[PDB]
Amino acid sequence: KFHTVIPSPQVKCCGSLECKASSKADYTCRVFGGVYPFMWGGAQCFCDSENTQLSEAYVEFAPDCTIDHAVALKVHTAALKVGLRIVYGNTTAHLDTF
Amino acid sequence: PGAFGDIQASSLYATDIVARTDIRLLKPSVKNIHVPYTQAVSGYEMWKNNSGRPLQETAPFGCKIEVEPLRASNCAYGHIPISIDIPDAAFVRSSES
Amino acid sequence: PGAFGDIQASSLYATDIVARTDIRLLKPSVKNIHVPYTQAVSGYEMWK
Amino acid sequence: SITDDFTLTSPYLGFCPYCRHSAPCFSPIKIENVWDESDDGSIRIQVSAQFGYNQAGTADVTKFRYMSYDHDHDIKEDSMEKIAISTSGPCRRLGHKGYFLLAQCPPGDSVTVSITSGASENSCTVEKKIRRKFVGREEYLFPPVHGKLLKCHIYDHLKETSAGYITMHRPGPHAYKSYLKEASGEVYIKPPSGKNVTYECKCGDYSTGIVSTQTKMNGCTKARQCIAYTRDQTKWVFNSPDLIRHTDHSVQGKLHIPFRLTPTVCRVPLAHTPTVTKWFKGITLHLTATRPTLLTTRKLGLRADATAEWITGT
Amino acid sequence: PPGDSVTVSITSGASENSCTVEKKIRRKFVGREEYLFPPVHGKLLKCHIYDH
Repeated sequence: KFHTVIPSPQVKCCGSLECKASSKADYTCRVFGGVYPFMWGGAQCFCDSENTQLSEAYVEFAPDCTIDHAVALKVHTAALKVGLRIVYGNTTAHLDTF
Repeated sequence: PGAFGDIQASSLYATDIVARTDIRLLKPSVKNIHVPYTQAVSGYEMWKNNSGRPLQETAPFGCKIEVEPLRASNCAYGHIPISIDIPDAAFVRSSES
Repeated sequence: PGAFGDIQASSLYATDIVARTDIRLLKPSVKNIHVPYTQAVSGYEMWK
Repeated sequence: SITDDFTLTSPYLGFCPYCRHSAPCFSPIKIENVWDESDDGSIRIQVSAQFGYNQAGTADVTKFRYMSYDHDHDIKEDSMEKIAISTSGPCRRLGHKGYFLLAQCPPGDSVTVSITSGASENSCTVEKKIRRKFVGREEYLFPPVHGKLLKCHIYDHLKETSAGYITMHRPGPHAYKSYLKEASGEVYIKPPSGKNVTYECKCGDYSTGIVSTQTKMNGCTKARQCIAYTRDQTKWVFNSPDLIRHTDHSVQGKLHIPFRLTPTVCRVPLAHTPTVTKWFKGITLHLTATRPTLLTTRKLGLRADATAEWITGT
Repeated sequence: PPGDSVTVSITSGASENSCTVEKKIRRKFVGREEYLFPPVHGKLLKCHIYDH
C-alpha cells in the first residue's frame, strides 16, 4: 500500500512559481493562478490576485509495509529432490538425491 | 494505476521507488489553505480483495506449497528410475542362507 | 443430531431423558482449568 | 537520525473537515492519518497535538500539548483524561506518544478524536472504513479460549517500538490579522507585546522588516496589503498539507512512528468436526457452523478441481 | 443519526420520563454522490436545510 505524501503548500503569493522535476514516486505538481489562501490568522500575504500556490503530491511506502507486502517473482524450471529410505539386507540408509 | 504493482521498488528500504497511482491535483475552492487531490485505489488492496485462492489450495497432485525458499513439497506424480550400486559385503553366499 | 427430536422424554418431569446431540470433548489447550467442547445445533430450534 | 527530543518540535493547527458543529474548522486535534493493519482490531491515529508531553516538551504521561487559538501563538497543556477516541462507539486507548494515538475501535464509518471538557473542547471526524478483522479461515467476534495458535501481526502496546519515521520541517510563516491596526488611513504594525514580528507589505514597493513595537510603515492605505508573523518560531512542525512551508523546507529532523506491527500468536476458533458419511466414490460432510467457516477441497491428481465456500448453519 | 425510533427524555429531576415513537430516519445526501459528511473540496449546489 502506498502513502500519499502531500507536503506543505508553497505560496510565493505575489509572483509566480515554476513546476520542477523530482525523482520521488509519482511526483505530481501543479501551479494555480490566484488563490489568496487563509489560515487561522487571516490573510497569508498581501497582493490580491497575484498569488501562486504550488501543489505537490508523491507516493511512499506505508509504515506497516515491512509486514504486509507482496514479492513479485519469476520462477524458471523446477528441480526435484527426494529423501530416500533404501533398506538393503539389515542396513537402513537415509539419503537425499537430486 | 489501480492494479497490482502500481508502486514498485527493488526493496522496502530502497530510495528508487517508482509509482503510477493517478494523482490528479485539483484547483482549490475554499479560502483556507488546501491541497485537494484525487487518486486511484491501491492496486495492492484491490488485488487482495480479488486474489482468489492460493496455490496452497489450488495445487495439483496434493502439493504442499511452502515459502523460504519457494517449494512444492510431497508431490505425487510420475516414476523415478533409481539405480543402486549395493556394496558387495551386503550380499552373502548362497551357501550361508 | 441437528434435527427435530434430538432430545426425547416421556414427559418434561422425567428422569429417563434420552438424547444424541454429538457432544465432542476436546483436549485442554490452555493452562487455566477448562472443559472445551463443541456440539451440534439444537434440532428443536432448527425445526422452529 | 531519529530524535526523541520533543522540545524541538511544536504542535500545529489543521483544517478538520468535521468539527464539533459539523462544519470545517481550524482545530488543534486534526486527524492526519489512520492506519489499521493490526489483526486484533487496533488502529493508529496521527494528530496535530502531541500526547504524553507537557508544555516544555519534557515527557509527562498524564499531559498533552496543543496549539492555542490565542493571538499570542502559545502552546497549552491539558490532562489526557480529556482525550477520547470514537469510531461508532467509545474506543479504548492503548497508548500514546507524540502525534500518535493507539486505540481499539469497534467497526464504523468514521474516526473521531475529542477533547471532552475544558477550554479547548472540540472534535475531529474523518471518513475511514474501520472493518472487523479476523485471523484464519473461521469467523469470530472475540477470540475463543480454546483453539489453535497461528501467526498474527498486531500493533505493539509499547511506545518505544518504532514502525518508521515522519519528517519534521521548519515552521512556516503564520500571518495574524491581529498584528495590523489600520488606525486612520495608514497601517500600523502591532506586535504581541514585546515579541519580534516581521512584516511583508506591497504598499507600492516591496518592503520588509522586523519590529518590536508599534510602527507606522510607509504609504499603506489598507491593512490588506501587508501581513505580519512572529519571527521567534523555530520549533519543527510536521509535513502537513494545512500549513504554508518555509523557504527552507528541508528535512530538519525525524520522529518515530510508535506501535510497531510485530508478530505474535493469536487464538483462533476450531470448528465442529465434520461427520463423514462414505459412499461409493464420494463422501458427505455434515457441517455445523455458527459463524462463516471456510471449506476447501481439492483432488490429489492431475486435475485439482478446487471448491472454496464459506459455510454458515448446518 | 439514522434509526428506527425517536426519543425525547427528561434525564433528571422529579419528572424523569421518556417518549418513543416509530419514525424512519435515514441518511440523506445532496447530488449524485454518496457521502457521510460533506467534504472540504467540492461543488456548491442548492440544498434545503432547517434554519437554526
